[PDB]
Amino acid sequence: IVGGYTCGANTVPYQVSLNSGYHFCGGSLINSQWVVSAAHCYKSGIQVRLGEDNINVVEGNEQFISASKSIVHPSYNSNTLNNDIMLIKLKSAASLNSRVASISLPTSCASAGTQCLISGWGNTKSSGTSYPDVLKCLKAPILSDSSCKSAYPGQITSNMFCAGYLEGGKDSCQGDSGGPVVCSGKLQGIVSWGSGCAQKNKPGVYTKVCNYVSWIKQTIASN
Ligand SMILES: NCc1ccc(C(=O)N2C[C@@H](n3cc(C4CC4)nn3)C[C@H]2C(=O)NCC(c2ccccc2)c2ccccc2)cc1
Ligand SMILES: [Ca+2]
Repeated sequence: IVGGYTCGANTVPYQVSLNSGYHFCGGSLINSQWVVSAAHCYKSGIQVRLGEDNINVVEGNEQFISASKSIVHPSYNSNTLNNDIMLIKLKSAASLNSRVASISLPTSCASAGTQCLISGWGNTKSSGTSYPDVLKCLKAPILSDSSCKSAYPGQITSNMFCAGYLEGGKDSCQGDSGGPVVCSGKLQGIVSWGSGCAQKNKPGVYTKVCNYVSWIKQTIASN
């Protein structure tokens, strides 16, 4: 997250860290046994880390649970990033409490202008590289589909939305992908892609979660 703020320990209780020996992606806990992340975060040997603040220090509220199964969306296209969503089933149910909690799925899609919270452990610089140890947060509005398409001609599908600031300076960045975009207590987006970070006219692009609620619910109900 570039131009954000320190969230505060365990204030984003649905945020998880995907670890394969090191943090590589965010995710969102949607029930005691399932996490939503980006399909581009797929890899073997994922350990889901819940209740994290400083990802380099064991602080006392963590739960580390291996993934038993990963399900990438059947229509994910890694060249276009269309349908950039995946489900991860935990080997065991997380113990839910105030600091490790699920996030509700949207019923309804969120409009341009809706304010959201984006969080992650990604790079905090737009030029240069600095990876924080603690969770960073950014409040950002959903942008109109027309401004999103004008920023990225020929690349925004009906399964994507932009959020952020066209003036730049505040955005998600490398290491934040797979993480949550929450609006009014609902998971509306997944950090997906963008052209660099925090650059003018290049806002972040997010997977539109509301389009996947039927697939998420059916997949969990069966797996
Ligand atoms: N400003 C918007 C914006 C927001 C988020 C991103 C972003 O995070 N992004 C952009 C993401 N992404 C993936 C792709 C297509 C190839 C499929 N295009 N864009 C990838 C992630 C990143 O770079 N994360 C660093 C992370 C990694 C995880 C999965 C795949 C690739 C890289 C990594 C790798 C190795 C070690 C540690 C971490 C990029 C831009
Ligand atoms: Ca920790």
